[PDB]
Amino acid sequence: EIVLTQSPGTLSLSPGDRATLSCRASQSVRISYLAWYQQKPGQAPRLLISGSSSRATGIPDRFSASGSGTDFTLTISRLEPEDFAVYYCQQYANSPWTFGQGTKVEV
Amino acid sequence: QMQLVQSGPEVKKPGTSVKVSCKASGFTFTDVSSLQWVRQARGQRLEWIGWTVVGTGNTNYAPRFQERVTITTDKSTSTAYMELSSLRSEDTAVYYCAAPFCSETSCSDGFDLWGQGTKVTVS
Amino acid sequence: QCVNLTTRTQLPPAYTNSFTRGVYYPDKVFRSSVLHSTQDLFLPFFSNVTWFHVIKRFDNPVLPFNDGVYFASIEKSNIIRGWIFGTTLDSKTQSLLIVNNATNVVIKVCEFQFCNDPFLDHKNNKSWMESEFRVYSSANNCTFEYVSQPFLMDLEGKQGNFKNLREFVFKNIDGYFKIYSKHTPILVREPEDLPQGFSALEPLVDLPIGINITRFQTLLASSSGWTAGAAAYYVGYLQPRTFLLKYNENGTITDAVDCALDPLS
Amino acid sequence: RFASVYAWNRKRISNCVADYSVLYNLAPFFTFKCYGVSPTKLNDLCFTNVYADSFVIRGDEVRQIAPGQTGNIADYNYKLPDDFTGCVIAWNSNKLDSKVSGNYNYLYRLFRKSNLKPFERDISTEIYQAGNKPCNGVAGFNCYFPLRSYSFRPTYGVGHQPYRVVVLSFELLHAPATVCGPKKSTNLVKNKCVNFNFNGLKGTGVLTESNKKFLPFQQFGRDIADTTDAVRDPQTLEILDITPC
Ligand SMILES: *[C@@H]1O[C@H](CO)[C@@H](O[C@@H]2O[C@H](CO)[C@@H](O)[C@H](O)[C@H]2NC(C)=O)[C@H](O)[C@H]1NC(C)=O
Ligand SMILES: *[C@@H]1O[C@H](CO)[C@@H](O)[C@H](O)[C@H]1NC(C)=O
Ligand SMILES: *[C@@H]1O[C@H](CO)[C@@H](O)[C@H](O)[C@H]1NC(C)=O
Ligand SMILES: *[C@@H]1O[C@H](CO)[C@@H](O)[C@H](O)[C@H]1NC(C)=O
Ligand SMILES: *[C@@H]1O[C@H](CO)[C@@H](O)[C@H](O)[C@H]1NC(C)=O
Repeated sequence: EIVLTQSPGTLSLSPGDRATLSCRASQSVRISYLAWYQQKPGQAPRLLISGSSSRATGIPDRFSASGSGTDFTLTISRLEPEDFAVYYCQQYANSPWTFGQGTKVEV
Repeated sequence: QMQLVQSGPEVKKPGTSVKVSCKASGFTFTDVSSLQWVRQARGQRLEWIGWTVVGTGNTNYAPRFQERVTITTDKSTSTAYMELSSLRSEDTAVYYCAAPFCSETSCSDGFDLWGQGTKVTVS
Repeated sequence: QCVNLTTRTQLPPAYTNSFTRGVYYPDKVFRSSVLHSTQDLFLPFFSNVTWFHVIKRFDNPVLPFNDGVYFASIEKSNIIRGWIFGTTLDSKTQSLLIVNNATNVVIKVCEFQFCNDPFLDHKNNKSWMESEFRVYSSANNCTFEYVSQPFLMDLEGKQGNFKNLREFVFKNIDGYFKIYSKHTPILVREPEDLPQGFSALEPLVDLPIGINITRFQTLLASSSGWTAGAAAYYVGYLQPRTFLLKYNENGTITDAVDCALDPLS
Repeated sequence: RFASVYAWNRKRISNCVADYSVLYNLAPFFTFKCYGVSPTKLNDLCFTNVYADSFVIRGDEVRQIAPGQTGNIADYNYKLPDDFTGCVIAWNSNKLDSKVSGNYNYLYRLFRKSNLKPFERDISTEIYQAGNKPCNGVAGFNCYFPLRSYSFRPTYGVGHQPYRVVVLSFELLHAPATVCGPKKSTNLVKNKCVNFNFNGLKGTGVLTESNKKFLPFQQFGRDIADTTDAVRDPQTLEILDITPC
C-alpha cells in the first residue's frame, strides 16, 4: 500500500557517462529500509544496494546511494553496456510492500 | 553453494488448486531466516504477495491476497509451500522467491538470494 | 519508616557488684548428689555489671558483643522487646533479628538496612503499640526464617512493682547460637538492689545460623516523644574460668564456687 | 500449574524431614535418574539446603535437560552447571497441561545475545534485533519476538506432549544440617543383654526400670565415675536404668 514513483522513466545516455535516478514514496520519511534492484527481461532481479548505505556481494562500486528524506537516489558513474535494465525501489516497512513502477534505461 | 531451485513453468485450467514452491540446496531457513514471494507479469512492475518468518511463524500477505493464497514455511524440510485457488487469467505470471543470507548468526536488511521463478499460466 | 528522634539525654551508666548470679547448667546431662568441676564461660563473681535505668530517660546504645552476654532485666511493663544486630546495617551485611511482640517469636537472619534511631515504642503518648515496626528498609538476600512460641509475657505497661525478673544469657559456640533463660516472678524487692541467692539457667533452643557478631543492639518499647515508666536492665560480659558446682539429691544446682577469686576458694 | 521454561519457579526446602519412599513408590514417575547420588541412599543422608525447580517442557527436549547438553531450551532458558549436584525427575502429563482448544500459556525463549549463566532466576522480555542496524519501537524487519508459545493438543503424540519436570539440587555437608532422612525405631527389650542405641548412645547392657527423677530440663544421667547408667526413652518419657552384663 505504498505509492512509489521512480524517475526518470526512460533514459537514453551514452555509455561511460554519469547518471542519477530517484524514487519517491507517499509514506513517511524513510531512508535506511529502502533497496534498489536491477532486473533484465526474462531474468530474476538481483539486489544492488540495500539499507541505503550497504552493498550486496559482487556489486560494482559504480552504484552510490544518496538521499536524506523520502527520496532515494542511485548514482552510476559509468553505464557499462550490461547496466541496461529496469530499476525498482522496494521497501521493508512490514506494511504491505509495493515495488516501484520501474526505471528503464536504453542506449 | 548458496543456491536455490524453483519448479518449472506450468499451464493449468481455472478452478484447480495450485502448489508453488522453491527449495534451497545447501541453504537452510534455520530460526532467523525469512522469505518473501513476488510476482511479475508480461511487461509489468513487480508485485509482492507476502513475506513470512520461518522461526516465529508470523505471516504477512498483500491486502488483496488475504483470501486465496496460503504460504507455509517448513524448517524441517526447508521449503515454502503456496496453496493458490481461483486462478483467473490475471495470475498468469512468473513467481520469484527472495531470501536473505541469514543463518542463526546475523544478516542485513535485504533479500540477496533470488529464484529463477515459475512461469504459471491458467487458461 | 523511621524518624530522627535524637533528643538523647545522657546519664552515666552505673556499675553494680553482681554478687553470685550468672551460673547455668553447663550441659544437657544429669548428676545426683556429687561435686563437679568444669572449665567453661561464666560471669565473674563480684563482677561489675553495667546498669542502665531508662524512663524521661531513653538509653539504648550499641553494646559490644564479645563471646557471650548476660542480660538481666527487672521490670513489669516488659518494655524490652528484642535483639536486632548486624555489622553495619547498610543493606550489605548479614543481620539477625529476635522479636516477640504480642503472641509470637520471629527469628530472622537476612539482609537489612536499618535506621539511625530504630524504635518500636512511639505512638500517641503512653499508649503502647508496635509503631514503626518496619525498621528494616528492605531485604536483599534472606537466609534463615523461624517462628516459635513467645516466652512469659506481661500485658500492657505499668510503672513500679517489678515482680518479674528475667535473666538471659546468649552465646555463640561452633556456629550454633545458644540461649539460656530463667524468669522468676513475684520477686518482692522495690528499690533495685539485685538480690542474693542462687538460680541456674536451663537451655531453651539452639539456632544453626553461623554468623560472626561484632556488636549487638537491644530494642525497647507523634512518633517522637514518649512517656515511659521506670525500666532497669543490666549487661555483663562472659569470660572463661573454672567453676566447682554442687548437685543436690534431686539434681538441681544449689551452690557453686570459682577457683580464681579467693585463695580460700 | 507450573511456571514456564523461561521463568521457571524455585521453591526452598529446609528445616524439615524428607521421606523418599512416597517419592520412590509413586507410579507416574517415568524418568527417575540421578547422577551424583543414588536414589536408594537418599533416606540416610543429611542435606544442608534443598531447593526445587519446576517447569513444563515438550516431549522432544526431555533429553536436553541432562547436564552437558546444548539446545535452544538447554542454553537460552536454563543452563545446568558442569558439576551438577542433585538430579531431576520427569514424566508425561498430557491430561492436565494439554488443552483441547490449544494450550498457549507456556512459552520459551528463542533469541538471546548469549548463553545464560547456570542457575539464573531472571528473564527479560525485550525485543530482539536480528540485523546489525539498530531496531526499536514496534516489531519490524529483522525485529521479532524472542519467545514462542507452546502448542499442546490432546491429539499430539509422544515427543510433542507437555512434560512436567522437577529439578532437585542440594549441597553435601557444607552447612549445618537442615533436612535429614527418617531414622528407624525398633521395639524395646527389657531384662536382657542387648546392644542399645538410644539417640546415638551406643553401648551394651540390660535395661531396667528406675525411679530417678528426670525433669525434661535434664536429658541424660550419669554417675560418680562418669559412666552412663541411666537414659530416657525418646518414645515415652519413662526413665530406664543401665547396669553392666
Ligand atoms: C565477619 O566475617 C567476615 C567474613 O569472614 C569478615 O569480612 C572480612 O572483612 C575484612 C575487613 O576487615 C576483609 O579484609 C576480609 O576480606 C573479609 N572477609 C572476606 C572473606 O572477604 C568480617 O570482617 C568479620 N567481622 C569482623 C568484625 O571481623
Ligand atoms: C537522620 O539524619 C541523617 C542525616 O541527615 C540521615 O543520614 C539518616 O538517615 C536520618 N535518620 C532517620 C531515621 O531519619
Ligand atoms: C566496681 O564496683 C565497685 C562496687 O562493687 C565500685 O566501688 C568500683 O568503683 C567499680 N569499678 C569502677 C571502675 O567503677
Ligand atoms: C504473631 O504471629 C502470629 C503468626 O503469624 C500472628 O497470628 C499474630 O497476629 C502475631 N502477633 C502480633 C503481630 O502481634
Ligand atoms: C496514633 O498515631 C498515629 C501516628 O501519628 C496517627 O496516624 C493516628 O491517628 C493516632 N491515633 C489516633 C486514634 O489518632
